[PDB]
Amino acid sequence: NHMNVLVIVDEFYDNKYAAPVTDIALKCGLPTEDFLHPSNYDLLRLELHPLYDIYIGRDAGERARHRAVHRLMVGNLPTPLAPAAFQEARGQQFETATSLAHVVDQAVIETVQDTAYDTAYPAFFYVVEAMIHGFEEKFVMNVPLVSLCINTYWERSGRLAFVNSFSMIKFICRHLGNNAISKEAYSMYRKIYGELIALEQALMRLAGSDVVGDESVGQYVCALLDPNLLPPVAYTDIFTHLLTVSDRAPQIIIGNEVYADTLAAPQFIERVGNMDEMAAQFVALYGYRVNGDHDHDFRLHLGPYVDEGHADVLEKIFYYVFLPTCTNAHMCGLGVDFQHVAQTLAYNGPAFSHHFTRDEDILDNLENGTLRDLLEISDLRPTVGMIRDLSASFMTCPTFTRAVRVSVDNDVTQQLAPNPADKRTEQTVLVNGLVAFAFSERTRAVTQCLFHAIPFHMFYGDPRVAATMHQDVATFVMRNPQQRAVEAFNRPEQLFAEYREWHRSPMGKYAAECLPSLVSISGMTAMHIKMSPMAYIAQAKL
Amino acid sequence: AVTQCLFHAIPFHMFYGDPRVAATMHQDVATFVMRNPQQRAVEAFNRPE
Amino acid sequence: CINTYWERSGRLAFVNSFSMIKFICRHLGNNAISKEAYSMYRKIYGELIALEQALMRLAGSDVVGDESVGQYVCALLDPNLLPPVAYTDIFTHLLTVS
Amino acid sequence: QLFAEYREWHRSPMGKYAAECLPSLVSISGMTAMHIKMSPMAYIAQAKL
Amino acid sequence: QQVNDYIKAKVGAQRNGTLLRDPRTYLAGMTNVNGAPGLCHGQQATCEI
Amino acid sequence: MARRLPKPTLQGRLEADFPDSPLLPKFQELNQNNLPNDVFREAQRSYLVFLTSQFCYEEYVQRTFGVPRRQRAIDKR
Amino acid sequence: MARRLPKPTLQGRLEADFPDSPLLPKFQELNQNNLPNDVFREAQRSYLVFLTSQFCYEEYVQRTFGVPRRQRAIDKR
Amino acid sequence: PALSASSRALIDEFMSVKQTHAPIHYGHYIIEEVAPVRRILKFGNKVVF
Amino acid sequence: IVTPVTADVAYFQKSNSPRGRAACVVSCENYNQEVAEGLIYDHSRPDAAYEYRSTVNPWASQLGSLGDIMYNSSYRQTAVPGLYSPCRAFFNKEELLRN
Amino acid sequence: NLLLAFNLQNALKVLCHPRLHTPAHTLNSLNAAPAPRDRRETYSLQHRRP
Repeated sequence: NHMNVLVIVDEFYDNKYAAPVTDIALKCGLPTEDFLHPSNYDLLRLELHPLYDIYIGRDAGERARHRAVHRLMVGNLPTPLAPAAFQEARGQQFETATSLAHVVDQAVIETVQDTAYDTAYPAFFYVVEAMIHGFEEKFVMNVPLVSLCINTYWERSGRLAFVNSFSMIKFICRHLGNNAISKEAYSMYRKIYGELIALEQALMRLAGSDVVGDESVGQYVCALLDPNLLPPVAYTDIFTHLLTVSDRAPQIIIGNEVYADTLAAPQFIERVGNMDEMAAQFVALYGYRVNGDHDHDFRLHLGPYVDEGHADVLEKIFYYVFLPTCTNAHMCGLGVDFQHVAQTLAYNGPAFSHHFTRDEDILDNLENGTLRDLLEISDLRPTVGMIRDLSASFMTCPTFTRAVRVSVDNDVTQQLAPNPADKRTEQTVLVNGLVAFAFSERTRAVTQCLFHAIPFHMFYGDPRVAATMHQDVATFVMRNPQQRAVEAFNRPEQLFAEYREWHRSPMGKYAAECLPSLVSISGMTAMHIKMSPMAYIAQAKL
Repeated sequence: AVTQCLFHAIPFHMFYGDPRVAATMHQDVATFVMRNPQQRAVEAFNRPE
Repeated sequence: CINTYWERSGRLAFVNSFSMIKFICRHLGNNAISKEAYSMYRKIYGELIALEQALMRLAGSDVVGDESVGQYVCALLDPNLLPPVAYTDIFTHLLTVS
Repeated sequence: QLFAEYREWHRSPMGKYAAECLPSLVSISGMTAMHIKMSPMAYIAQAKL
Repeated sequence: QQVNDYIKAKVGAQRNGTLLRDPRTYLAGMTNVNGAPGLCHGQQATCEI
Repeated sequence: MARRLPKPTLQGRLEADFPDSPLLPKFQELNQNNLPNDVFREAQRSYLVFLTSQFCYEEYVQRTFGVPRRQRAIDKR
Repeated sequence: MARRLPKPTLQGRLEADFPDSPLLPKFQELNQNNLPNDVFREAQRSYLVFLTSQFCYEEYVQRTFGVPRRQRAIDKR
Repeated sequence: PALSASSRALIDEFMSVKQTHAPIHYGHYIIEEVAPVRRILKFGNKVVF
Repeated sequence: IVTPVTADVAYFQKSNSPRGRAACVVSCENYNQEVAEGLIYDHSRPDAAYEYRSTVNPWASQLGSLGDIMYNSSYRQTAVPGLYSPCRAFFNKEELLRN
Repeated sequence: NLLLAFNLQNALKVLCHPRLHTPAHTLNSLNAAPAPRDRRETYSLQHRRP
């Protein structure tokens, strides 16, 4: 009922004890030799079909009745009946069929991977990322700041910054290329963007020119091309755009009430202007924080949707294939208390004083404060003018983070089922929050107020990362060290349900043990085919 | 955007009439391409007769 | 200490003790130390994680009672085994949980 | 008073191995596997893998 | 008593043990065999380790 | 509903006592009718951040105009 | 029986001879009643070390504060 | 079982040397058919009974 | 018959049941169905053929698996009895008990 | 003519039993038997607390 994610995340791990584990989590942990031995019959008895995952409910109210939920992709198959080496070998079959040529070099992957493992990764670049939140206008006001960020982080150590979100990776590629950042660092960014584009030709190439109706059949072959799947991190209003183009009924749950009607757009969703028009409303928005109740809001603030045009495939490819491969799926969902952040930048002593010149070293005059401490550990020294450009974005920046859950029916090829809720696949989307590499212990001293940990996705929920971010989680994993694996991890029911998700536990397991090398990149891609009667037809030709 | 005042697309040859290039140059070719994703294969792209 | 010993001879200091190896990773991530010498302490500490995660695959997902079986599988995972050097009160933490 | 070899966790052959082992990564894992407890709980786990 | 039941269940000694003890065995002192409904190859030759 | 992240550590009453600025007079309009002074101080701290953003946003827009060419005519002549 | 390592090399009577410093009044309060010469000298050495460490810790604590914004503004004036 | 092979190459060796042909390659397999009727396979003009 | 990719090749070089278990009922008692059924369908015990494995593919042996649904005369009722089924003999539960 | 694998999982039925994991019987035969070896382990048997 309460929109607040702080209460949702805290109360789930607050005082925790024995934590159960799902069955699909257990089946992926046993080898074929062990799976078939008649000492694992409990696991074996349930399984009778390749496509449909089946579970037994509680005995409440009646004799429990079995429920079958379709496994959307090949990668959802149990490991003891499809080992990782098989999907890796099957994926290498996909590269040679569609004539895919990888733009990325292995040197860049290790460069991306090495950033994912740094506790030394600075927390200031983490703050900048949040205040832009994917707006071209907001980003351009701070290009002189971010160029300092990449410049000093790439030259201090040969590992690049701002790879956490796809939006920043996109603008840095589009912008700052000519001289803002060092040439060695910039070419790394191009290849990552380039790699996504190369893959898109492959998946597109796999689907035959031919179409069922007016629409193309790429929607039925691959999960990635299928637009009803959404990227976890949303900063623009994708949902309303989702309701227009979806043939399958689309239901959006916003807290207690979910609206599946386009006409409902005014009440649930709001718009954020280009910061030229909202100028008149600058004062109106501020009073909404102080005298407005943010709990029980049941509204969602997002910029107006912009049609980049690749069907949003490129962002999904980045989040579901590239990042979990290079970082071994070590990343977490993170939300921000924005007004707590601006109070650090604006209520700073030096920024406030008129006498201080626009160009100066802030750390010379910074008073003991959270901002000073953050800078020392991030070891980056910015001018006085830069902070004011960040403080500028306070007028637009959203109040609080929110999680949003989507409900979408399967294709007609996958809809035959006895139960109405079984035809309907679920997914969770983070609004106005960014993903997270591991935090340093020193980092989580003054940064604790600013950010908290949310386990939005299997790829993006990790006990390794979550424990650092949240104290409750760390004492949870400590008392039950078995939980350290991603499949065995427990997420609040309000946020994650392993059965009704596009990425099941078996897929998650592959990424964690999956190698950093490029061969695996094609592995995750080929794992995304749908196992549908028209998926077989596409596969047969190649 | 900067070159909008100065340059416009023309897909006229099999090698040249390229969808990735065309979408960037032309807004309407782009939005046509968004509706039908496959067209981006250079063999099947649709140039003006 | 570290910046001088690394450049005067191709070796790294304080590798004697774990606590120091831990601190130098959390702090000093700033350039304070030379760049090339820092990654050594990082890899020394990074390896300790991959060796523990690998042991978490040896012990399965199952549990005897409340506790995990990992205690019974490897000696390192046994909470009754203690490091040779104690600087804080690990002994009462041993009495409560054992 | 400091050391009684029989009533220890790490007996003599653990020392004999480290004294002669080469520094390479092969010896890193080789030391790790030498810690498995030789119990029925260990045999069940080693069988599965 | 907990670890003894974990072992006896991960090894299989209740549905695939040979002797099949139930109250007839301990209370009344009989020694019955397991089912083995069918035999494909013939008499089972026990292997001792 | 439950709680909020903890407040960041900042020096008390830094904005008014430490510095004198036009923003200070424009801020005096805010009053504390009902709140506890503890709360009032916290409430007061939030307002100036808003004021600074307005001041810094406007200073940014002035740079966005560019260089006046009419000006480049007179002095450079 | 008890035992300690041998004492390190130290120039005897550092305080009484070399400097004149604020620590002398606090040190001079230690007086020897029925103590031999070497034991009294060792006690004096240890007590001077203690006082020096006290002073150094207090210095560090006072240094750890930082710069006040009021004085920064007054200087920028 | 019926005679079957995963690749043309495996079959090519089976005909040439029946006795020494390897049943399983690194990635390919071949099954020799076993049945009451022994049919005569005459690929090329090399006969394998 | 749909089969896990990983099923051992050694199972396909010998004459065996196309399901994951052998189904001979001759070994079982002449006049008892439940124990006769226990050979065909019970996976708490390994099949007679191979002791170390309960079943090569669980998508055919199991009572309700994909193999069972497609070829049992029970469910295959709507289908017109026009054409011969090679797999009918091996999956049709009624025929297996006749022996 | 069936090939069969005899791996560790097959031998757990005898390898997990507590007959394997007890020293009671080995010590029983040794102490009942006549005089044992005449050499002797004096050093490092047990901790001596100071």
